[PDB]
Amino acid sequence: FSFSPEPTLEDIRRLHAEFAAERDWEQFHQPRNLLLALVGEVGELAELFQWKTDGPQGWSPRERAALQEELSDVLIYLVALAARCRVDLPLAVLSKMDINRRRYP
Amino acid sequence: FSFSPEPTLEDIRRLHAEFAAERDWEQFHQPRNLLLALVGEVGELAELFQWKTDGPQGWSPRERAALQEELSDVLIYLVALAARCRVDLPLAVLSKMDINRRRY
Amino acid sequence: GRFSFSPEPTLEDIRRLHAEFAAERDWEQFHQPRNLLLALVGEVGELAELFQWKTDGEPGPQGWSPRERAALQEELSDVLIYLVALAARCRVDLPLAVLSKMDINRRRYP
Amino acid sequence: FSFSPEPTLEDIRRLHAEFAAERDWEQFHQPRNLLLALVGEVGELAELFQWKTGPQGWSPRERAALQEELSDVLIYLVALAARCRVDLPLAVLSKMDINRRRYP
Ligand SMILES: CC(C)[C@]12O[C@H]1[C@@H]1O[C@]13[C@]1(O[C@H]1C[C@H]1C4=C(CC[C@@]13C)C(=O)OC4)[C@@H]2O
Ligand SMILES: CC(C)[C@]12O[C@H]1[C@@H]1O[C@]13[C@]1(O[C@H]1C[C@H]1C4=C(CC[C@@]13C)C(=O)OC4)[C@@H]2O
Ligand SMILES: CC(C)[C@]12O[C@H]1[C@@H]1O[C@]13[C@]1(O[C@H]1C[C@H]1C4=C(CC[C@@]13C)C(=O)OC4)[C@@H]2O
Ligand SMILES: CC(C)[C@]12O[C@H]1[C@@H]1O[C@]13[C@]1(O[C@H]1C[C@H]1C4=C(CC[C@@]13C)C(=O)OC4)[C@@H]2O
Ligand SMILES: [Mg+2]
Ligand SMILES: [Mg+2]
Ligand SMILES: [Mg+2]
Ligand SMILES: [Mg+2]
Repeated sequence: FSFSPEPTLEDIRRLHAEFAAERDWEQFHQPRNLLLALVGEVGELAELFQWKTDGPQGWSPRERAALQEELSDVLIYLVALAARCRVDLPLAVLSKMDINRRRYP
Repeated sequence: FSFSPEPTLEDIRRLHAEFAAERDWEQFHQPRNLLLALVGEVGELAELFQWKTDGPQGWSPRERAALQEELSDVLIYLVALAARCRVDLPLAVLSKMDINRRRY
Repeated sequence: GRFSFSPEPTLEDIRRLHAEFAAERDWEQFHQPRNLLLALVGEVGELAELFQWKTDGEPGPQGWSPRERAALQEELSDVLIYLVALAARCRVDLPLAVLSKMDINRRRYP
Repeated sequence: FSFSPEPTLEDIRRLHAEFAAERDWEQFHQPRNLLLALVGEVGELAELFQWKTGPQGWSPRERAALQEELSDVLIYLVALAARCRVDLPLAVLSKMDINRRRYP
């Protein structure tokens, strides 16, 4: 299994910044607003799993549709938040992976 | 302001699965474990912000170090979760954005 | 006078009420700890959705719209119900655990 | 299994309000501050469970952590309800009525 090669994280940051700036929403995207929107989307992701004990690759296409959306909503707000904080998220993830290799040899 | 072009979401998925297999951690990466690890990291992000009543850009280097690392972990667990579910996260994001444009 | 909670239901009352609600529907079989935990997370997220675009500033939640206030009451209530259920399902005596946490907090912040 | 009869929710609110007043902390207890701190405590609870594909069979130290994090979540939920002037025990009764109509 693997992801498609695109959109990348930068693609996602650009599409969302453009989406938001065309609608004059950037004035609502203070960090703590985006962090709570993230929390709320993580909450909608959790509602999909809450009555489903470990035993999603076998869910129906329809309930995998709801899962794709909620995973996407989390990612979009996470990218918005990181960008609002001037954090280069793909490089931060390489720095974190490097730390993890050294901590767990 | 922008992000660097690499690693990609698929880059991240790969690095972390190899990292996890090499340590026989796959066995702990059932969907709901990864969902709850994601929740734990979002909480660590909230603890950074909880008493910042009403600017990350001009935060101290230690706080910016904490922010970068927690945002990274959220993204890693999110990618790993989506892979464990066999969801193509980049295309799903693109579908969602269309939904978002149709809704607004 | 100054603001107060009502005296009932207590935490034990809520545990009983919720257990009866589940028993009436045959739902206890779905109330494994990790199920209730993720249910709590979903409700915490619905609470966050009420506040996400609302910057802090008096008057605050007390000056919200009637339906916004109703949604706040229902969301705070939902978090509490699943917390009680989770604690009960883990065999945690929540009222006494609170007393014990308040002593921990007094030592940490003398 | 049952809960002890005390402290009630009103007891918890008073104890925490006096604890906060004594330390001059009520100035930091804006609603979104308390909400984010609640989110943080929920994350710590998530962490006790994340790698656990039963709580009663957990070690005494893990059960101690579980008691403490459940209690933290409850104190911040209480603090937030009060800061919002929500009579939390009565709201619960209304909520149970709502649930009975949603699920006849
Ligand atoms: C005032 C109230 C009726 C209100 O809820 C708020 C917010 O102002 C928004 C809202 O319109 C909705 C759509 C929101 C949206 C944002 C940014 C902010 C929102 C614009 C985002 O990130 O995605 C969705 C509505 O007017
Ligand atoms: C199968 C799927 C569409 C499903 O979602 C699940 C769960 O099985 C439930 C569900 O009916 C809904 C409502 C749920 C409910 C419970 C416990 C379990 C639920 C019964 C609870 O705690 O409050 C609400 C539906 O069948
Ligand atoms: C058994 C207990 C002491 C235990 O907590 C568990 C889990 O087994 C882990 C743990 O070792 C820690 C590190 C964990 C790690 C994971 C995946 C699973 C963990 C391996 C991950 O992706 O992030 C880091 C520890 O032994
Ligand atoms: C400035 C920073 C290092 C700072 O973190 C903030 C907050 O001001 C607090 C803090 O001191 C810690 C303890 C905090 C506390 C509160 C209320 C607010 C806190 C007082 C609460 O509810 O429980 C714990 C520190 O100065
Ligand atoms: Mg959503
Ligand atoms: Mg972390
Ligand atoms: Mg609800
Ligand atoms: Mg804690």
